[PDB]
Parts: sequence; C-alpha cells; structure tokens
Amino acid sequence: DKDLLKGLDQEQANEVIAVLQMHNIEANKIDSGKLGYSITVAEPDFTAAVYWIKTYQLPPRPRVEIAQMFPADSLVSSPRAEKARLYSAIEQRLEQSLQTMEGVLSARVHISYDIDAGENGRPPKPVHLSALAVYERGSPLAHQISDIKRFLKNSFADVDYDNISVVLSERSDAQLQAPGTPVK
Amino acid sequence: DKDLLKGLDQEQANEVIAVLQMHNIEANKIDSGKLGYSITVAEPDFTAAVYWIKTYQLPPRPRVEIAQMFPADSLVSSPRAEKARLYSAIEQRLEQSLQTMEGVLSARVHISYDIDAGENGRPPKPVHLSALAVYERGSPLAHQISDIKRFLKNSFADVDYDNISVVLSERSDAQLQAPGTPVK
Amino acid sequence: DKDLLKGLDQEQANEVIAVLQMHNIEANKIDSGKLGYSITVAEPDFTAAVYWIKTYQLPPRPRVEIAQMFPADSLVSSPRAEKARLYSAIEQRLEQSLQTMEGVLSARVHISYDIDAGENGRPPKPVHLSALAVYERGSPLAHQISDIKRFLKNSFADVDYDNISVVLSERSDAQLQAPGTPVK
Amino acid sequence: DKDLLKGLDQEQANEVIAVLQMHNIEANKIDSGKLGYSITVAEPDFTAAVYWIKTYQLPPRPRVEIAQMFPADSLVSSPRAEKARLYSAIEQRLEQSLQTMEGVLSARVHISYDIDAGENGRPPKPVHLSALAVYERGSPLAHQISDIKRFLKNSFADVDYDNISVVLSERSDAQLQAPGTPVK
Amino acid sequence: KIPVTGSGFVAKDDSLRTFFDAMALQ
Amino acid sequence: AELDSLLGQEKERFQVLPGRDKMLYVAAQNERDTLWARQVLARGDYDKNARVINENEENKRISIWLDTYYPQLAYYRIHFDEPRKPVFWLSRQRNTMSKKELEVLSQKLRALMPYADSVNITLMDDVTAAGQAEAGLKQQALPYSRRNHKGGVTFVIQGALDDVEILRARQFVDSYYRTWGGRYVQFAIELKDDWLKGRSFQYGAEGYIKMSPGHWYFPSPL
Amino acid sequence: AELDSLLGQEKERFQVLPGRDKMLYVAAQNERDTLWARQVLARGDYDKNARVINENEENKRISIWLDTYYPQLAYYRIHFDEPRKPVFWLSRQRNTMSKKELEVLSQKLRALMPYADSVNITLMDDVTAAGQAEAGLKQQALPYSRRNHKGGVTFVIQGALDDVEILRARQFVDSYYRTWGGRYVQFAIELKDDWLKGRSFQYGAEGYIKMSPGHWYFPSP
Amino acid sequence: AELDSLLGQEKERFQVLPGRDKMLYVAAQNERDTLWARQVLARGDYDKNARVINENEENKRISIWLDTYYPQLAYYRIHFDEPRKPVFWLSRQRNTMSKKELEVLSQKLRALMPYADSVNITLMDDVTAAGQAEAGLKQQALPYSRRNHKGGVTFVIQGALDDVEILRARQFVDSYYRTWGGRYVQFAIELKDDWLKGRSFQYGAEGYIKMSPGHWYFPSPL
Amino acid sequence: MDDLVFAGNKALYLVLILSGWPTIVATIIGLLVGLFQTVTQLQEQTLPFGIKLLGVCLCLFLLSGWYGEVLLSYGRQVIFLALA
Repeated sequence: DKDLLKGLDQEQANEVIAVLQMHNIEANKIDSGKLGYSITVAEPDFTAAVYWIKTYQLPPRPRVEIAQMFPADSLVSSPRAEKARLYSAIEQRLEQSLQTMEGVLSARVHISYDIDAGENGRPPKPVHLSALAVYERGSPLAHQISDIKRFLKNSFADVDYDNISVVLSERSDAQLQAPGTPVK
Repeated sequence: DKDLLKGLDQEQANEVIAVLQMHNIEANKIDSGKLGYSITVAEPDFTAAVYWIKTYQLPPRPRVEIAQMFPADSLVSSPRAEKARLYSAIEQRLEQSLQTMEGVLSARVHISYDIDAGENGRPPKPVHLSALAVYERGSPLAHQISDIKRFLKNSFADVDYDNISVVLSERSDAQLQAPGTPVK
Repeated sequence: DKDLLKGLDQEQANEVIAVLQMHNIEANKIDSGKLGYSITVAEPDFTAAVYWIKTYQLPPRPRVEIAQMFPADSLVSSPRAEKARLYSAIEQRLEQSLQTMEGVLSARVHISYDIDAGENGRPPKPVHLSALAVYERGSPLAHQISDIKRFLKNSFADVDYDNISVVLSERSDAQLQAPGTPVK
Repeated sequence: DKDLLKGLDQEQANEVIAVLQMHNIEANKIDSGKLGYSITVAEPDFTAAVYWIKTYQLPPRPRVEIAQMFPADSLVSSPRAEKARLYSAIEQRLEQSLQTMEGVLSARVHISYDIDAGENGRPPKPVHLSALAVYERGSPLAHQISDIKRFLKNSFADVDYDNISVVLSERSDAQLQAPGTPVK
Repeated sequence: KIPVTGSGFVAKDDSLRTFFDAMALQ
Repeated sequence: AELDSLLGQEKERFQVLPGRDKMLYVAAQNERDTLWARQVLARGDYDKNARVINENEENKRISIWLDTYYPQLAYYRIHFDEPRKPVFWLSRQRNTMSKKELEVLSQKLRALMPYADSVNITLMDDVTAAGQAEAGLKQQALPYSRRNHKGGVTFVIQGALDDVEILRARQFVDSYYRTWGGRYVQFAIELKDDWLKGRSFQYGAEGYIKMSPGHWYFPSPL
Repeated sequence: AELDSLLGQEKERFQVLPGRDKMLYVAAQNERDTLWARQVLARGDYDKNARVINENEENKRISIWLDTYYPQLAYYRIHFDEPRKPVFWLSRQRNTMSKKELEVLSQKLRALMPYADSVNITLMDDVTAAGQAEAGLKQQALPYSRRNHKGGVTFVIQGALDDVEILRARQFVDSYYRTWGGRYVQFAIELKDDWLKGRSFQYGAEGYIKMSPGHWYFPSP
Repeated sequence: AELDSLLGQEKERFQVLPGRDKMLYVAAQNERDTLWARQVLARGDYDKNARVINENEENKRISIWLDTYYPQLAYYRIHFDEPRKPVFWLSRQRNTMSKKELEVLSQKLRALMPYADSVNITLMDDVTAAGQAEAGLKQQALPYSRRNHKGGVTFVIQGALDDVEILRARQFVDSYYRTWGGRYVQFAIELKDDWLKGRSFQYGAEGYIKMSPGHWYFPSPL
Repeated sequence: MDDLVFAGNKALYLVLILSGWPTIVATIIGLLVGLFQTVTQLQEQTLPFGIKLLGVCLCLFLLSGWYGEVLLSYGRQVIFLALA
C-alpha cells in the first residue's frame, strides 16, 4: 500500500475518496492526530490513481469569497471595501436560500460589483446576476427556470428579465456499489 | 465501523444523520466531550455514504446574516454600517414572524439594500421584497399567496404588489420507518 | 434512549418536547445542572424524531428585536440609532397591549422604520403598521378585525385604514392525551 | 537507481510521477520527513527521465495570483491595489464556479484589468473575459460553448458576446496500465 | 406587445398637447 | 393487542374497518391524525398489516386510476361520511353512459376500495353547482367576475382588496371546495394595485362603456 | 431471506413481480423509493437477481427501443397502473397500421417486459388531446397563443405574469404531462418585463407607444 | 474467476459477448461505465484476452474503414440495440448499389465485428430525416433558418437567445443526434449579440450605416 | 457624509502612525543610554539629547521615501474625493 496524499484535511479527504471510488479503485483514509488524514491505495491501482489526481486537480482548494480579501478586523475601511463586503454577504445569503427550494441540491450565485459608481458624476448602472443549480433527477427541469428568475427578480433594486442567466442541470447517476479489491 | 466525519457540531450532526437516513443507510452519532461529535457508518454502505456526502455538500456551514459583516463592537461606525445593521434586523424579524402563521413551517425573506441614496442628491428608490415558504401538505397553497403579500405590503414605506414575489411549496413525504441493518 | 439534543435551556426544551408530543413520540427532559437541559427519545422513535427536528428547524433561535443591534450602553448614540431604539419599544409595547384584549392568545406588530427620511430636506413619509394574531376558537373572527384596526389607528401620528393590515387566525386543535409507550 | 530530484513538495512530486508514467518509465517516491520527497528512477531510464525534465520544465512552479503582489499587511492602500485585489478574487470565484458545471474537469478565467479610470478624469472602458475548459470525452463540445458565454455574460456590468472568448478542449487518453520494470 | 383587446387611447398624466395630437387623426 | 387499543385514550377519532383483501384500514379525518396513526404502524407495534386512509388522499388516488381507465368523464367528488358506503357525485348533463355502463363503473370502483361494501352513484345537476357558487359569492358582497365557457366556469376576484374581503373570500372558497371540489368551478383571488376592483371603463362622447375582461389592468393614480 | 422482508416495515409502497427470465422485479413509484430499494440490492443482502423498475425509467427505455425498430410512430405514453398488463396509448389519426401489425407490435412490446402478461394497445382520438389542453388552459385565466402545425401543437404563454399565475400554470402543466406526455402538445412559458407601465399609448389599428413627451415607438406587428 | 463475477454487484449494466476471434467483448453503455470495466482489465485481474466496447467508439471505429474501402457512401448510423445483430441505416435516395453489392458489403462489415452474427442493412428514406428535424424544431418555438444544398441540409439558430430557448434546444439536438447521426443534417446554435448594435441603417440593395448623425458608411448591402 | 467620516479617521490614523515611529526611536536609544550606564555611571543629563537628535534624523533619512508617498497618496485621494 503506497501513499499518495498526506497531511490532508477532513473536507479534502472525503472528496479524494469520492473521486477514486467512482473510477473503480479503492482508497483508505487514515487518521494521524493533529497532522491530518492520509489516503493510501493498493499496489496495482497506483498508476491510475496518479492520473486521476492530475486530471481532477486534487486536493481541492478552499472556496474563495470576496469578503476574505477585505477583512472587517481592520481599523479603518474604505467605502470601496464596505460596499464590497456588503455585496459579498448578499451573494452568500441568496445562495444559501436557493438550496431550500424543492429539488435543489446545490446552487451558486454571482453578482455584478458596480464599485466605481460613486467616484465620478455618472449615475450608477443596473445590476446583473447569474446562477447555477443542480437538480435531483426525475424532474422536468425546463419549467424550474422561471421560478428562480421570479425569485431573483424583485429581490434587488431594478433588474430586468434578460439581465439574469440561469444555467441548471440534473445530477449524475448514483454510485452505490463497492469498487472491489484486485485479486493477486 | 468506519468514520467519515468527526469533530462536528450538535446541529450539524443532526443534519448529516437526517440526510443519510433518507437514503436507507444508518449512521451512529458518538460524542467526544470537548472534541465534538463524530459520525460512523457500517462497512457495506460506506461508498454510498461518501457519495451522498459529496452530492449534498455535507457537513453544513452556519447561516449568513448581513449583520455579521458589520459587528456592533467596532470602534468606528459609518452610516453604511448603521444602515445595513438595521435592514439586517427587519430582514430576520419578518422571517421570525412568518413562522407563526397557520401552516407555515419555514420561511425566508430578502429585502433590497439601498445605501447610497441618502449620500448623494438622488431620491431614494422603491423597496423590493422576496419570500420563500414551506407549507404543511393538505393546504390550498395557491390562495395563500395573497395573505403573505398582504402582510408584507404595509410593513415598509411604499411597496407595490408587483414588487413582492412569493415562491412557496409543500413539504416532502414523511420519513418514519427505520432504515434497517445490513445483514451479511 | 438515544439522545438527539443536549445543552438546551428552559425555553427551548419546552418547545422541542411540545413539538414531538404532537406527532406520537414521547421525549424525556433531563436537567444536567450547569450544562443545560437534554432531551431523549426511544430508539424506534429516533429515526422519526430526527425528521421533525430537521423539518421544524429545532431548537428555536431567540427572537430578535431591533433595539439589540443598537445597545444603550454604547459610546456613540446617533439619531438613527435613537429613532431605531424608540420605534422598537413602541412595537414591543403595542404587542403587549394587544394581548390584553378579549380572546387574543398571541400577537405580533411591525412598524415601518424610516431612516433617511429625517436627514434630507424631504419630510418623513406616513407610518405603516402590520399585525398578526392568534384567537381562541369559537369566536366570530371576521368581526374582531375592526377593533384591532380601531385600536391601532389613532395610536400614531397619521395613518389611514388602507395602511393597516391585520392577519389573524384561530388556534390549532388541542392536544390533551398521552403519546403512548412503544411496545414490541 | 540514480536520483534526479529531491526536496520536492507533495503536489510537485505527484506531477513529476504523473509525467514519467506517461512515457513508460517507472519512478519511486521517497518520503524524507521534514526535508520533503525524492524521485528516483532506475538505471536505464535515467537518460530519458532527464530529457523529459528539461522538456516539460519540471518541477512546476506554484501558480501565481494577482492578489499576491498587493498584500493586505500594508498600512495604506491605493485604489489601484484595492481594485486589483477585488478583480483577483472575482477571477478565482468564477473559475471555481465553472468546475461545478456538467462535464467540466478544469477551467481558467481571465478578466481585463482597467486601473487608471477610477482616478483619472477619463471614462472607463468595457470589460473583457477569456476562459479555457477541459471536458470529459464524448461531449458535444460545440453546443457546450453557448452556455459558458451565457453564464459569463451577466456576471459583470456590460459585456458583449464578442468580448468573450472561450477555447475549450477534451481530455487525453487514459493511462491505466502499469509502466513495467526494466529487465535485462 | 401592447395587450388591450379594443381600440382606444390610454393617457397616463399627459399635458393636453400630447393628448390632442392623438385625436388629430380621427 | 387489537389495533383500536394501541391508539390513544380517546377511542372515537379513529375508526377501524376490516378489509376484503385481509387487511385493516384506519380511517382518520385530517392530516394531523393521519400522522398520529401512521407513527404507530411505522414503529411496528402490530403483527398484522394495517393501512391508514383519508378523505383527500383517497380522492386523489382513485382519480389517477380514473383518468387512465375512464377518461373524458365528468364528475365532482367522492364523499366518505359513511366509510362503508361511499357516494360518487357524478355529473348529469355531460355524460352519456346508460344504466348498464353505470353498473360496470360502480363495480370497478368497488374493486378499488376493498374496505367498502357498495358504491352509490348519484347524478347531481350541473346548473345548481354554479348557482350555489354565485349566490354564495354574492352574499358576502365580493366584487367578482364570472367567465362561463364550455365544460367549467371561472370566477375571478382582483384589485386592491382589504383584509375583510380577503378573509371572507378565503372562508367561502375553503367551504366550497370541501363540498364540490375544484373540478367544475374555480376561483381566482389575486391582489393587484388598482382602486377599481377589477372592472374598467372607457370614456367617450356619450358616457362610459363597459370594457370586456382582459389581461391588462390600469394602475391607479390616487 | 425473501425479498419482500428486506425492504422497509411498510409492505405497501413496493410490489414484487416475478419475471419470465428468472429475475425478480421491484416496482417503485418515485425516485425516493427507487433509491431506497436500489440501496438494498446494491449493498448485497440478496443472493439471487433483482431489478428496480419505475414508472418513468421504463417509459424512457421502450421509447429508446421504439425509435430504432419502429420509426415514424405516433404514440403518447405507456400506462403502468396495473403492472401485469400495461396500456399503450397509441394514436388513431396519424398512423395506418392494420390489425396484423398491431398484433405484431403487441407481441414485440410484450417480449421487452418480462413481468407483463400482455400489452393492451388502445388507439385514441387526436382532437381531444388538444381540446383537453386548451379547455384546461382557458379555465385558469392564463394568456396563451395556440400554434397548430402538422404533427403537434404548441401553446405559448407570454407576458409579465404574477406569482399566482406562474403557480397555476405549473400545476396544470405538471398535471397534464402525467397523463398525456410531451409527444403531441408542447407548452412554452416565457415571461418578460412590461414596457408600458407608466407610458401612454394608442392601441388598435395604428398603435404606438410614447416613451417620453417627445418620443414615439412604432412596434412592428 | 469468471469475468461476470469480476465486475460489480449489479450483473445487468454490462454484457459479455463471446467473440469469434477467440476473445471476449464487454459491452458497456456510456463513458462512466466504460472506465469501470477498463480498470478491471487493465490492472490485470483476468487471465484471457478481453476488450471493452461502447456504441460511440464502435461507431467511430468502423466509419474510418468506410472512408477508405467504400468512399462516397451515404449512410446515417449503426445501431447496437442488440449487440449480436446490428442494424445498418443506409440512404435510399443517394445510393447506386445492387443486391450483390449490398451482400458483399454485409460480408465485409461482418468480419470487422467479431461479436456479431449478421449485419442487417435497411434503407432509410431521405426526406423523413429532414422532416423529423424540422417538425421537431418547430414544436419548441425556436427561430431558425433552413439552408438546403446538395447532400445535406443545415439549420441555423442564431440571435440573442434567452435561458429557456437554450435548454429547450440542447435537449432536442442531443435527442436527434443520438438516433439519426450527425452525418447528413447539422444544426448551428450560434449565440451572438445584435449585429449593428445601436446603429440606424437603411437596408435593402443600396444600404448604408449611420455611424453618427453626421457620418455615413457604405459596406455590403445591408 | 461617508467620505467626510472616512477622511477624518484616515487623517487621525495617519497622524498616530506618522508621529509614532520617530517618537519610539527617540526613546529606544534614550533607554539605551540610561540602562547602559548602571555600571560606571558618569551620568550627565544633557548628554543623550544629541544622540536622540541624531537618532531622529537617522530614521528620518530612512523613512523619507516612505513618509512622502504616504502623504502623496492621501493628498491625491482627498482632492479626488472632493471634486469628482
């Protein structure tokens, strides 16, 4: 049993295993105290497991939000940083509210940052949104694209129905069976 | 007995259990005192438990409010921070008051945020509201969109009935039976 | 007995127990002294009890008021943080006066908060109010909607009858019998 | 058994191994604790492995982001540094939200940086995007280019459909079999 | 694009100069 | 232990009916007592088989069978006041089956409900179903608009209504759906912002003329 | 360890049908009960062979088989209310097969489903398939626009609909696709913002929109 | 160890065909299940020779052979709904082959696929292949533009489309390419902005573009 | 008045950080004069003011390129906030 990743995180190790079990190779998660987890595979599956590490770019990075670049713990903050932290808290709250609809498993919302409106005498521009969603299969997902557009429409100042773009898709086929150890 | 998540919180482990028990697998919640909770599953349903961790993005993250980005213990306080820590309390007080209606189980309310209207010489814009809800089944949920809209209409300065959008639905089928231990 | 919640307090435990006893499962309250209360259900009632914890979002969050975001023991006291603290105690006092009517069990009042209406040259707008109520059954609840509208009308500067909205409803059916121990 | 690299990182060592296994030579990864890793190859496979190190420019450099050239530890912050740290976080959130589409293995987004408009008296220019993607094979990759443009169009203020350029391709043939030890 | 079934002129706060030009064809 | 003793102390809200396919049907009356009696059979303190039925969920179950085996059928509701002899309210002026075909329909509906003994089929009238909806919508003094068409009618209530006319329209509609169902007559309570409650006139050269009901409403300057 | 006891406690939501190719079929009725019953057979606590059938995934499988060996066919659905005898809703006014070719089709459809004793092919009228879609759409007070063409119709719902109307349209489309399917009649709900809210306009023969006191817009019909 | 047991627990998503050249073909159904059975045969836990086949890869494998030994052939797709007898769809109104030449084509296509028994060649019509594409493109209410030419047609779907006419066209092109192949008729979903974005122009046979109130431009006749 | 309340805190936060660096370097070597002489005392009171003045103009000769650009930036920022 050769190792290929160590010093990982609890959230990262549950994703490397889910990628490897999809492609018929079995991995083992091993705890090491405060030094994190480690993932070991068998001997004949070593040539394929490095190929799916390189292809799927594993381990994952922590997901980035715009509010991390402008911390609230600073002493003095610009209005360009306070408006950028406000739009990043609205953008996370609409994403956490889209997962509570009927059939949505995951969602992701983006928003236009009109950050240079108050610097000059030009009026501020209209705002744009763009959302993704993953629906549970078995649903006719053509009619679900108007409920998200009606929900996102009058949740802001003045958007139009052609300034919102929704790209959604059904989920993949389920993986319920064990991979299986190679015989030797 | 293989662990997949450990060091969780109390309301996080009750969500990971309630997600796994919907798909016919049985989990075990073990305490550790100061280290938090931990979740183990059986051996023949470990691959499905990893797949439903990845699909539903478990473990959950805590819910985001706008008043967490402008904390009250700061030394300075711009009028944008006072104006957004005040919209962020009616946004989560109308949500608390929507839960006391006849039939509502959960609700979520969003308000449009207007901050720079009082700074420069423009008049303030109109207010836009949006709401979601989950009703107990057996209800005529098409006739209940005019009572939420009537209750939301005159809780602000001047909104119209064309600026309030309610998207609501009935809850899922009840899960009451036990999953069942894997015999081998 | 499988525990599902612990570390609660007195007001939260009496709501989780009252919710579970409506759905034919019985719980047990355990005082752990300094750590807090606890709630335990049976093992056949454990899979069903996690489903109603997930559905009703138990344990309940504390009810938020607008006078908590602007505490009285702060250094700065802006006029926006003074009118936001005055209007919150008015809607907390009108609710306690609504509970003293004949046949009212609960009520909730919402005043329209105005923020930038004072600092500009423009005069402040009119005041909008909204109220919910839960009545005791057997009362002709269509006729008590013209007494809340009369009591709330001239308790402010100038409101119209089209700017007050009362949404009231009779209470649910009484739960008086025991759930029943699970025999096997 | 002659060594050719040492003191490597974990993420660099998995890519040197994933490159040498593509070209039928077998490498070994040796952990040295604090001092890093080491890649050792066999004796007849040394003159070819030193050729592919020079050709593929291995070991790989860490990937550069624009938010590393303007750290937050500075006591003062110019508006060019704040607008570049804002654009460098939208540039990573968009590519982390492109990998969660259906069929995408990896992606890479580039935003046009316009810096001098927010401080001079000149009007700002339009904003341009450019994306790359790697798809799972068997995909209609001509029809899958019209929703990446739809997703990237209204996540900003005002772009046109010819100011977005998408260059995407499919993944390579899978490497599943073992290389093979040099016999003599 | 203009959903009304009949024939007629709808004026939303006109100013008696724009209005009488609509009657200047009948 | 029998089934009527494993429920609560009040042995009058559930009624246990012996089936014909060797089962046992518990007959609740709302959605709260249905989950109260389903938790008993879910935890499994009963050795035989038992099912919980309803009046709504047993009325959306035998309409799914009916729009596959008997499509183009005109009917209103199935009433379960006496659960051993249900009443099937069939429409009179929209069907053409004879007496011999109604015995076949009354036998194939009897085979779907094994707890019942005989299904009674009564041919209710078709103009009293709309007369009882218009006289009850005129008694509460609500501004309505009737839209008669072939095979169903439709009453629409619009405008900026107040809280009394919303509570009265909800109270009448839920008391009408329980008797007739939403198969023939449908209600359309919607809230827009115009002080005229639905109606609209145009002014020219003689007075006002009443316009036809259309989709567009004129917003109210007031 | 028989298969009907390895599922849950409630023995009502599943129905185990013996097959002809020596295999047991578990007939669920939605996707939640399908993943509940596929987890049992996937974790391996059953020795013999078993499959989990569904209403939809069996309806999309004999429609993949059907448009290779029997192209240019006009049909609506396959109804599985009694799974030992399904009903095949064929069209009447759009195909001219004789009585022998309908028996050959009723034997080749029986050979695909080993749990079915026979297939009941019923021909159905084509006018009432669109009359039931228009008389149910006129009842819900929705604006629409019928587009008849050869071999299918299409209803287009446009405008700035509110929240009551976009919930009454979705409950009718979802309650109509269950019975007839999306083979003949297609619905299309698209919603857009209204250009004339505060504008003054003239309608009729010569129609125009006033976007300003000094601005005219002449829309093309 | 048999190959039927060396795969997963579900013994229905794969299919083992004994070949004619002393081999063993495994018939998967998509690309996720192709790599599941290619990892088994590539990590070496099987003794004899085996191969994994698909439908898209096997359709692209014996189309290279028909670009060398039978050029200028008009065909659509090779269907593998039962992998022992494939159905070859040949064009009827664009071939000039007799009965003997179709037999020597079947005998030369049988030797490429050692798992098959007898390739069945049927002649599909040519006007129905573009009629099902136009009647399917008209039902989804999509704007299009048909360009007939010699040996194939072309449908062009351009303009500024919204989010629902993308999803309603991606589900039809994928459902048409699966059953008819992309050999004869091809769609072009070219999503672009408005040409001459905010410019007033004077179209038709003597055209100009007004770049400004005082600027003319005379390109190709707009 | 967000730009008014931002330029007032930025002006006083730039006073604290510009006047704190030569004040701490004026008392680090001022403590390294008094603490160093605990053995072989020879203490004179007016002696460390010359070394404190050399230590002030030394660190001003280092920070002269930084003290200019932290005022050049705030100077260009405070006029752009006023005009446009």
